[PDB]
Amino acid sequence: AKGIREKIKLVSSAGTGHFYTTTKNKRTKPEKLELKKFDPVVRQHVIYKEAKIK
Amino acid sequence: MDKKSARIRRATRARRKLQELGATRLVVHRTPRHIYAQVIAPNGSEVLVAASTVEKAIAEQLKYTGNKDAAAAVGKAVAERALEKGIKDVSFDRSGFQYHGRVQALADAAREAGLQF
Amino acid sequence: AHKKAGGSTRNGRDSEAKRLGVKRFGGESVLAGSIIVRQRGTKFHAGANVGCGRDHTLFAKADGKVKFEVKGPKNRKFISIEAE
Amino acid sequence: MLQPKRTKFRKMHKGRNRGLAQGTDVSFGSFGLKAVGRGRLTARQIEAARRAMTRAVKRQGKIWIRVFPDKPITEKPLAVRMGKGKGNVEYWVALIQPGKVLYEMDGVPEELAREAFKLAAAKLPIKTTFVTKTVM
Amino acid sequence: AKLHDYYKDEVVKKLMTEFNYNSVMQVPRVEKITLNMGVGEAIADKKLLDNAAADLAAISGQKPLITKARKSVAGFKIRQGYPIGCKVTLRGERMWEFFERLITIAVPRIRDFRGLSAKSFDGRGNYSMGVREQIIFPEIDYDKVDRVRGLDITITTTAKSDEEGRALLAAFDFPFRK
RNA sequence: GCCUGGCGGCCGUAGCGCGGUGGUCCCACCUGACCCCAUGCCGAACUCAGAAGUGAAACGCCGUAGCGCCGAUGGUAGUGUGGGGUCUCCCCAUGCGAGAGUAGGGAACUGCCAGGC
RNA sequence: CAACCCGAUGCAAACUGCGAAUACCGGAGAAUGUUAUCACGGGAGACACACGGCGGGUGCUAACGUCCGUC
RNA sequence: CCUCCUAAAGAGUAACGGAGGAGCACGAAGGUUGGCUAAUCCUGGUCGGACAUCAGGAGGUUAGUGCAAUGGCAUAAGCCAGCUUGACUGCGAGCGUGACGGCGCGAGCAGGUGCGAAAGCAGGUCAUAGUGAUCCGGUGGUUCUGAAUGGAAGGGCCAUC
Ligand SMILES: [Mg+2]
Ligand SMILES: [Mg+2]
Ligand SMILES: [Mg+2]
Ligand SMILES: [Mg+2]
Ligand SMILES: [Mg+2]
Ligand SMILES: [Mg+2]
Ligand SMILES: [Mg+2]
Ligand SMILES: [Mg+2]
Repeated sequence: AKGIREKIKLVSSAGTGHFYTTTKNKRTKPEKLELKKFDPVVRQHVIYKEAKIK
Repeated sequence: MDKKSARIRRATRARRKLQELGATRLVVHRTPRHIYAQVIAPNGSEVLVAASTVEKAIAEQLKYTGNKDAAAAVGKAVAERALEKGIKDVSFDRSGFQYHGRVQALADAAREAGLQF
Repeated sequence: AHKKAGGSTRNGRDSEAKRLGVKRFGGESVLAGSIIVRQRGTKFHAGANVGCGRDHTLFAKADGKVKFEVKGPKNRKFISIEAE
Repeated sequence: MLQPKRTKFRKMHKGRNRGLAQGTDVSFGSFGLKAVGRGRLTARQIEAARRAMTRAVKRQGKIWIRVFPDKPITEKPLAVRMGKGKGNVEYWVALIQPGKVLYEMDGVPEELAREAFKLAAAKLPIKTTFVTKTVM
Repeated sequence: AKLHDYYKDEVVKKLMTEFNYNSVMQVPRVEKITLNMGVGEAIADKKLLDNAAADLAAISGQKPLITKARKSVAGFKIRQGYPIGCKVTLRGERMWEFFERLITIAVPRIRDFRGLSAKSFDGRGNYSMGVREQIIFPEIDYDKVDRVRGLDITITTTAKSDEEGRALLAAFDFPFRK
């Protein structure tokens, strides 16, 4: 589980707004890159590059 | 087609009868020569209809030559205007197989002054 | 972490399966009909299957919602009591 | 046919208790050994029943006895009772009152098969419908 | 074009009389062919033999399929996923092409030639060709061959039955032995 | 009313098999292909423009009980209540009463609308 | 010398192309029973049960055995 | 904790009863749209001599489901590709299941999304295991509070470890 090798936790984040949204990922599998949409405090979606940006 | 099978996505939407129920369809047909159409209440009232090529209309054999967006369109026009009642009631035209060209010209031929989506 | 010993003495602590909501009740947007748990759409159930099949609820309020997929997928139509 | 209490090929479970009811059969060959009186063959019996069904006359004639086991048992040594149950090694076929033995060959069989009945677990008449209109 | 005409023009009517039906539709037609090479490298299918389709491609003039694999674990070290094929089929006009380019050009390419296998009809009509190598259908610089794992090819036809066939193929086929 | 097309009700007394059969009204196969559109290869499928040809396949009909299927009546198995033997099984009063098998049935029947006489 | 397919015969808690009794669920109806029903609140005790019948695991269809169900 | 039998055809019910699985995985293995259907054998086919890609035929859950077992699956949830981020935020009619803590199902509503011509589908995976209450704290957000007052520390609230 909490093996520093397999699945970890993805804090994730958005671009200006101070949101959160969390999920899981890996390590060996291609990483050091991420970004989806998700809905912030309010309004539109967009950005949410989270940690590990392209 | 239907020969080799029926067990294909072709029936997936035809079961619009559930939930949508009242949702009426157009069916539309291919058959190289004609196109057909007809509109009936879902399943609760097949006792409804529209019109295919309906030969008699202006002349006797529905004097029309072609089958492209030209003939295909009118192929619908009749069901459309003749079924003025049903339009706002939101029908639906069911691809049957594919939504391109012939059936497109047939479907869109209705979208103009008819079937409010 | 050895709790391995077969013995074959081991439960499941089963739940939810039950055929609750038997027959055509007075109605209500109650569950009635669940079996395998998951479930999705359903609406005024009509009891379906195949070959034999096709239960006939006939009575409900306006949206039973229940039956997953092991028992007559979806349902509802025009049936209420007088009409729908 | 044979018994060797040949295992049902292998394992696939080995439990269940017991329970008997009513017989379910007629005939196949010529002479028969109706069961009657509930019980259960020790399986090892079928071996004894057959081993005795041929002493004077050669293996001549088609002996076909038709009842098939499938019924592990299991017992316990001189121990308490952890209620598990060790191996089976017994195999007691369920026999309510069917009736099965066949001696495809013209003859007196009665005094022949009864020569092996005492080996059986309980009483069992003979009866032999050489043929068939009993049941369509 | 080339040969497809020999059909109606001097091939249909032979069958219309011999065997003797009444419909120029029931006249035995030629569906397609489908070539395809086979044996792939259990392990080596990569650079080795990817130029294997390069040949079957232009040999037909289309785009190979290279195919895949439907076999799991048991004895052959492959796990249902590798290419190891070619396929390539022709039913179009280009089908008669490869025909007018078989019977005429190189049906007779090997020193061990003598005709076509009499007894190789699929049981209901079609015939599976084979042969092992060489190009037989030159259109290469020819100073590069890597004995590219042969050719199968199996002309599919609407032939009703085994013997019902033969007489069909046996009507342009200048090569077939005797 | 005869036949054909879409769309349903019913889902095997509606299916499978085998045999015969219908034609440019339909349907089909079919003619053709630079495309709109399509092939992890192919106009095979989908797609589109439509001579000529044929009902060969498909399809729909109709015949035919080889194979499915439907199936009583009676008997049997079980079983609720009430009792009685008796070893774990069984009996009787009583009410429900199968599965299998048997006679027989059987080659579906129907509705909305559109096109040929 | 034998899997595989055809005919004839069995077996199954973890087989089912069939299928009861029946218990349970909801709907009306007459009659009967000093609301027997439900809710909220004061006081509880009570969680060692034993035997007999029926259905069963176990155990040997052993046990004034043992563990469930039900009366 | 999850699956099946026991478990007497509604739930449920035991034993140191008979068999197994979990303490995950997945930028896709999710969403949608469009499309496609097994396994196995027979006859043929070069590189075969049991099975390799091809051709037709018999081709009928006997296939495949990410991992147990049960149930389910062709409208496929099984398989492939394009486009994407609904693995959304705020609520929720009414239900199921629990002594309780709690757990599960959920149409519909509001804001903004993706896929589709469109009806429409999407609030993570075919469903059922993959889990840890409280306290003490850590990190970010907010003028909720802040002991004379203005701040601040600290406390709350929301998100999360
Ligand atoms: Mg206690
Ligand atoms: Mg106690
Ligand atoms: Mg007790
Ligand atoms: Mg006691
Ligand atoms: Mg139960
Ligand atoms: Mg019960
Ligand atoms: Mg071979
Ligand atoms: Mg799953």
